[PDB]
Amino acid sequence: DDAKDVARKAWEMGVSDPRKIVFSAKIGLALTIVALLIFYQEPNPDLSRYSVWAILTVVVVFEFTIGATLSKGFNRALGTLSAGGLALGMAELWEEIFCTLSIFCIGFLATFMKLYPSMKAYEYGFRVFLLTYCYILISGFRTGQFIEVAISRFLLIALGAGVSLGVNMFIYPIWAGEDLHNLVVKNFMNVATSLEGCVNGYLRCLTSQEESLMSFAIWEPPHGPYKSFNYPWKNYVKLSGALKHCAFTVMALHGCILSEIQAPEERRQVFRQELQRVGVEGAKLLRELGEKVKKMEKLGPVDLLFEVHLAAEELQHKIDKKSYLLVNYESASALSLATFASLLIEFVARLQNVVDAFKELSQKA
Amino acid sequence: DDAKDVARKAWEMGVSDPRKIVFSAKIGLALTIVALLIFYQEPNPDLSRYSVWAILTVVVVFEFTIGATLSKGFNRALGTLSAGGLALGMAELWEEIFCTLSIFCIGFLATFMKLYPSMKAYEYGFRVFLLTYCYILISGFRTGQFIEVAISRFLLIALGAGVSLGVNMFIYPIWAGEDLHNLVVKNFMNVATSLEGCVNGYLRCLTSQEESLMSFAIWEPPHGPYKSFNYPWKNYVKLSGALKHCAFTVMALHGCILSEIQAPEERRQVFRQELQRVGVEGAKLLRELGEKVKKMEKLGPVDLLFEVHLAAEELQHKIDKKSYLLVNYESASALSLATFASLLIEFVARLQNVVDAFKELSQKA
Ligand SMILES: CCCCCCCCCCCC(=O)OC[C@H](COP(=O)([O-])O)OC(=O)CCCCCCCCCCC
Ligand SMILES: CCCCCCCCCCCC(=O)OC[C@H](COP(=O)([O-])O)OC(=O)CCCCCCCCCCC
Repeated sequence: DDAKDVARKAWEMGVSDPRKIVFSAKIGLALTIVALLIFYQEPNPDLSRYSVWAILTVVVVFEFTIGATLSKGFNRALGTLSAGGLALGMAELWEEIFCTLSIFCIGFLATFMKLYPSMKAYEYGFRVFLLTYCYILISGFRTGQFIEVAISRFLLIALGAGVSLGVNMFIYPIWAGEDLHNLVVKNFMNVATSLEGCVNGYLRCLTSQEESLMSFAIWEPPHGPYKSFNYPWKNYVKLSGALKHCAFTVMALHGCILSEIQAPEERRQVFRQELQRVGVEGAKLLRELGEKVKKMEKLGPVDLLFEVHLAAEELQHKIDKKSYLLVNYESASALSLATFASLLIEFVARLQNVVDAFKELSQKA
Repeated sequence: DDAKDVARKAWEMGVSDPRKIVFSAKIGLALTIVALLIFYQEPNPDLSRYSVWAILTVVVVFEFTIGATLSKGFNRALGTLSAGGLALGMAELWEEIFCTLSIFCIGFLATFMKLYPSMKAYEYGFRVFLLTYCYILISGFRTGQFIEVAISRFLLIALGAGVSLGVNMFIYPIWAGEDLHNLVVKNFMNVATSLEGCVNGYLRCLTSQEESLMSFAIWEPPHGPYKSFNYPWKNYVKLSGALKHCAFTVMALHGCILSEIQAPEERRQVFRQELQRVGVEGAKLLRELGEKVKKMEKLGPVDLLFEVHLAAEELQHKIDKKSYLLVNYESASALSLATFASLLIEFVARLQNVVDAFKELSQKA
């Protein structure tokens, strides 16, 4: 019952988003290739009980997006070497006291530098730095059994990363650039539906996830339609804030939807028809820009503000001749409708920055 | 230069927040005790090159808050056993094909169940389940060298967790309940400062982080002032949303601060004095509730709405006799001030739910 229903919902999510099955199958295939290689090409126990670092490196350095693998791994690459670099300094350097004090001070400094301000996301390298240094110190005591146990833990962790890179980079690439288009376009549609729902309701009564993907996207090679290196992936994040202004405005509109001083609807149903036209014509420019961005038409947004500007102006010179319903429990309701409509003209006025911010991007791209 | 300045800023942050130094020192002490114990009580190499699981368990199962350690570890506890539980089923169970198909299907199902909906936070147990099963399968091939290499990797990982629990639970406990008070009180003050800044500006011209802590807090024992088990840690999160309503309102106020249709200030400086009194008297009830929550006075919020209600009503019957500035480029500005003031009365009206939601909590506590 519950299991079947959950599986069904997951199935619709998977067919809607086919990346889930592909990514899971890719991880499965990488684990199978590593296990098969170990169990076939090494039946001779030169080393067959200390290779659990290959499975671990495969399961840890493999992520959803290609930019993630390349850029996040490079953080781990310098992170492992930095701890190793100081390790050689403190391996050659009466012995046990120095060992303990070093292993305590280095951990202290690493932890303090990892709990600092806005890097609470650049943190895997510091865990790497702690673990590498602790690993070297818990085992390097001998200098006779050093290399034999040390390189048997580096070669196998390197030839798990090689495969986890090749398989991920040459089977269904999940390029971070495309997901940026998917996020920047879905925003337009969902905001448009939000405005439509906002305006429909008074008459009905009887950049964290967008700039992180930019950091990933600066490392992925020019795929197909992204022509040259250093593609201007700086204006996709600047268009998002331009829309986020209007997102705040429509959020205020919804806060007006669910207010506690709502108007006496019989009174509101006098100025009741022009709002719908303003909303309908405002949704159109917002859907058309999304359509322009999705296929990336290099023809330009030529003067789309016309209909919405005319609608806004006609709304402006309609609130004014019929201003008898807005001014003089009872008094508070009157100004509410004025606050109600005064936001929408602000939406149209703010809609202009979006057009400029997309015209500059369509030229810079 | 840069290093000294960064260190200084970190020093002020640390003296302001002494938990950073304490937590880092505690991790350092745990690493030192583990390393000292290994290097002193085991100079005899029964096993001294395979205990790197003690250092790892210490560095991974140790977190900031006590509730984190106990509850997150329990997720790991059943996570490791669940994979181990099926492992015995698929160890007794012609051999290699079954091995590969099992290690692929189990990984597939675990990954799919980990990339599901709103658990993107309950995910460490699934990594644990993958790693345990892969570990067992990459090594259990022998059944003669099984136990010797297996228990030498369980005893040491258990007696790193024992110390990482004891040290964290009996040296400067960082109880999750107290941080809930700190977050629920800081909110009142910062929102009050936000309102004060909002109202000061038109005349100046010439629950993700609160409900997660609740889940942690349900596992920590009754410390001191929290009397009995099953303390009502359900109303601290319900008061936060009651304040979040007004947070949305003041966010709309700030959106009005930075609008593009701002009023011609010479015109606004006519109805200019009562807003300041309304804001000042509204900040007071908002600071006093924070003071009531901070020390948790069991005396009750007895009729604090009086001053703010009177201020709101006097504002109401002031917009109305002077309504000549609000109605009839020029027309749009007029209704702006009406939207301006119509929000504030909504703030006072919404302020009532907060008092009820805190009166019920002060009785239930
Ligand atoms: C060159 C490019 C490398 C690209 C990526 C290579 C590694 C990627 C790191 C991903 C996670 C990882 O491998 O862990 C580092 C391990 C210890 O971690 P764990 O296995 O305990 O989780 O620590 C170790 O593997 C031990 C190795 C320490 C010896 C390595 C340095 C030897 C001297 C190098 C100087 C050039
Ligand atoms: C009992 C309460 C325990 C409380 C916590 C104990 C462990 C806490 C887990 C924290 C992380 C951890 O230990 O990793 C699990 C390891 C493999 O992980 P890693 O060392 O590769 O990172 O996997 C292993 O350690 C291998 C152990 C597998 C044998 C354990 C099960 C044996 C049969 C148990 C049945 C009762």
